[PDB]
Amino acid sequence: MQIFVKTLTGKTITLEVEPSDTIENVKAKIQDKEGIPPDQQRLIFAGKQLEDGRTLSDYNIQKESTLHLVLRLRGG
Amino acid sequence: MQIFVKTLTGKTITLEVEPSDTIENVKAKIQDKEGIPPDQQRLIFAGKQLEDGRTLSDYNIQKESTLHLVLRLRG
Repeated sequence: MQIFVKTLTGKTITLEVEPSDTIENVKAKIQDKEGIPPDQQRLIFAGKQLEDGRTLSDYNIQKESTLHLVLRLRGG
Repeated sequence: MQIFVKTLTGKTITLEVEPSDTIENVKAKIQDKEGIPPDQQRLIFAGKQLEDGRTLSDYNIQKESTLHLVLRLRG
């Protein structure tokens, strides 16, 4: 399925994912696409920062959903 | 000064803050108003997660700015 991953600064990308993908797996796809290290990524859905070892299905993330990506880097 | 705190798929509130307030101080004000424990709050500006020991002025957060709030639950 496709999801959208959007920053709060208005940048949107699409990703191909499966319900059984972990949030960590999604971070790995974002790193492949955009170069951002997983430790610098925080993914958000339903107002909550998502736990890395849980899956998209665990969070009831549906096709065409938007996840938000927040960056985390010391001094930024 | 007044700032807004918006939770991503939830509510918007106002807060009264000072430029010298630390992010930890702002979390405390959100707890006073909303009951959310500070350790579970993550505040966001310019697309990134803010750090507890830095102040609003450190990020050039000014009057009528918006901070986004997301929740990081206990384990």
